[PDB]
Amino acid sequence: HHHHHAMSMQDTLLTLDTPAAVIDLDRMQRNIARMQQRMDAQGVRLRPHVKTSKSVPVAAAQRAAGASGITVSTLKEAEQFFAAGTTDILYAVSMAPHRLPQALQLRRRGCDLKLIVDSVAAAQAIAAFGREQGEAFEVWIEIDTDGHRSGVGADDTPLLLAIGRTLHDGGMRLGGVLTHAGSSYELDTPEALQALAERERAGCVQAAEALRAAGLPCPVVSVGSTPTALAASRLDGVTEVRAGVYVFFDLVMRNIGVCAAEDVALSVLATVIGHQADKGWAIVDAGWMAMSRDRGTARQKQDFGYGQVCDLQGRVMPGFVLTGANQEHGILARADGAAEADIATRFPLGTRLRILPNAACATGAQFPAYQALAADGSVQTWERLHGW
Amino acid sequence: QDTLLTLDTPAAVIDLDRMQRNIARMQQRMDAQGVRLRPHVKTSKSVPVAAAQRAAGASGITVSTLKEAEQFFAAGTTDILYAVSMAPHRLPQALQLRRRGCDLKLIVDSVAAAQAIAAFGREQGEAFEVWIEIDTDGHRSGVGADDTPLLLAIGRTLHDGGMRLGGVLTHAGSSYELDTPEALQALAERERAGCVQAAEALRAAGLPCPVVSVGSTPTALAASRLDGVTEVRAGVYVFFDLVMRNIGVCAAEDVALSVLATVIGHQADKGWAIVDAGWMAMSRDRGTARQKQDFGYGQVCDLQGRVMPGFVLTGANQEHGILARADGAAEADIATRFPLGTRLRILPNAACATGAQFPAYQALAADGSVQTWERLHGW
Ligand SMILES: Cc1ncc(COP(=O)(O)O)c(CN[C@H](C(=O)O)[C@@H](O)C(=O)O)c1O
Ligand SMILES: Cc1ncc(COP(=O)(O)O)c(CN[C@H](C(=O)O)[C@@H](O)C(=O)O)c1O
Ligand SMILES: [Mg+2]
Ligand SMILES: [Mg+2]
Repeated sequence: HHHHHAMSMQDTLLTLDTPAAVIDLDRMQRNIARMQQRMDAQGVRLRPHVKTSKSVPVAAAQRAAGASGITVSTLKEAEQFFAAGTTDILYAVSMAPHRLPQALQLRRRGCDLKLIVDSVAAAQAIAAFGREQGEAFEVWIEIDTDGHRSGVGADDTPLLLAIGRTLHDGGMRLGGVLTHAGSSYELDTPEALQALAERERAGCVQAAEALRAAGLPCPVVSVGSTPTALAASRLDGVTEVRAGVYVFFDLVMRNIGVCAAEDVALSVLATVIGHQADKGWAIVDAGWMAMSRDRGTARQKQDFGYGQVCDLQGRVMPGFVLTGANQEHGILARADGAAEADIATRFPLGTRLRILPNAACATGAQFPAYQALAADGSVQTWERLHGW
Repeated sequence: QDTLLTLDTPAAVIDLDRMQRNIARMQQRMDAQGVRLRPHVKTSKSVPVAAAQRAAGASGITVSTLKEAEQFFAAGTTDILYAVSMAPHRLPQALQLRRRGCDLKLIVDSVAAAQAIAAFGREQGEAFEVWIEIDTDGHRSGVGADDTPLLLAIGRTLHDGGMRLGGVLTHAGSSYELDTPEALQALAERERAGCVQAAEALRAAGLPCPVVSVGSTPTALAASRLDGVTEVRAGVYVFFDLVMRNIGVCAAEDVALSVLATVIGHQADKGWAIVDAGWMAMSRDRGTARQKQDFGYGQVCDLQGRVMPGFVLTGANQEHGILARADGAAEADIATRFPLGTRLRILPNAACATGAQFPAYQALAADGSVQTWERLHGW
């Protein structure tokens, strides 16, 4: 009854509508194990950044493999994962004072939500609101270890101490420091990545040691980007590493050199809807609205256009990429710029293909849900969050 | 009331007075040319935005996915053109829409797609309406404007197959690479001429071709005449954006969509203010990078919507935007100018891409109040 109805209802890659975001669950599990084993080898916790998937069943797999808590990039993510049972949540974006009532309400409901700041003004806002509301917020100080984005300079002891004392004197819980070495995205050699992972570790530990030297607590030291989590040779002084895009990987990571195209677990299922035979084009229904506008591979060692073409079995078809994209139309052609002869027999109308993305975080956000592909060929819909 | 001070950020704000001026401008131009306007709702995917275009005199809509056809049909719109080469596997979905009472039109540019439609139509008892897409500028899909044998083959497949051959359409998307009035005008003419040529060639062989449909926002606004055309399709004009501004068909002040963002910190050394509108809010669209003025991830405006030339988002990560001087200098005391919590509005490179990042717009009225207007995501 339940059985017979569910079979006659269950989808495969041939029955799905296109475009669709497909997770190869076997590749996803191998990626989750690889990262968790590496952090276990290092004796550090893994606090996965769920911004890559924003999907409960994906985070559940990461927790099942040994992850401790999660990092989120929005309070919407904190709300969704808290409602799904995660209590240990780091909101790793410089806290806006106007979001303080939502952060308070989450903590009041039982979410052990941590906030981050990098300025004396944001620390004063949190501490003043905490005092007025009788709430000892936990706050960590964000450190700039590579010049990329937010944070207090690791060697700026006077600002570190001013922010740490503002929090501690004001009765908040100064819980740690964190950094994200996002400049790792510019590198493409194991040497350079190892040296940057060492700078990220050294600088975040240096900031923790300056706070402690002044008598302030700083029990957590949190570092990480996917490339540096995979390349660090040593993590002395670090308590946890944050990494997110690893769960799926993507062609940017492939080009950085921390994975192979065959480790990429996310692909976009697409149908061939036409051709321009004289130009060697196949037109597919995955345009930039499916792939996203991310072109992070354009300035790396191999430009994959709007994505690398794979056959329906997920095997790369070398030399064919989406060379261009409009909103709902992707232009499939030879990467080397030749006109494929007979493109229409190589890619007949109605043929389905799988496109590996430049950037899994940007492609995944284009979809309300993923289709999680099991080894038997069946798919299940895994919702993910959109918006704020 | 909800207002720009009480909204969480980032938020996609439509300035309704600007939107309405854009709606009126395009409709008035299409009336002056004697053609119907069939707005492309892929820019907003929002019922009340399309409702405002229809109230101004629009005739039917164009959609980029059947999910939009479902949404707008469920909202009472029946005259729907799905202007993406039809995939045969979507024929059961198109059929169910037509049987439910949606006057859904499909397009094709190949004999094989026409044969798949006609064979399915006959089997199911449905005379699908299908238009043939014409390639008038080499940009994307379509039958070559002087490829008569292909055009006819398709036309005969449809008409002789018992389908309704309803028209020809073209989209001169190469207009996006232009940035002068003379060039846009010449491309609009080449777009018109080639679409008409194709209609005349169908008619000369005894085949029906009652609709001749052309358009992109730039060519709709540049075309000097539209003889032989029955309708124009345009979509991004409803809000405009910086790519359109650089093409030359609008001013930055006409852009009706902005992203409301909060300053969450600084890098005072480098003269940066960090905002909570990163590329997840703006999208990764960098269409202005290849134009004559690059606006990074968007042009900064103050909370009142006044443009602040010279400040743009020079960089963006997923949830962090880097606001800094376009001239590359380090603004001195950027923190004193934009203290923590300051709200700003960012104009997008591409309104279609930026709007897709949000589950809804915040529609801003003259009294400063906002109403949330949901829009569609996905397929
Ligand atoms: C604060 C913080 N922690 C960890 C991570 C995860 O790094 P990846 O696994 O390398 O993604 C990030 C991720 N942030 C950036 C982004 O903001 O876009 C990164 O994903 C990128 O694409 O540059 C983070 O912010
Ligand atoms: C088939 C078709 N008709 C009309 C329009 C509307 O043109 P704009 O108003 O200029 O957007 C489009 C729009 N298509 C492209 C796109 O597919 O990305 C255009 O919006 C662009 O940014 O190039 C269309 O496809
Ligand atoms: Mg990323
Ligand atoms: Mg567009």
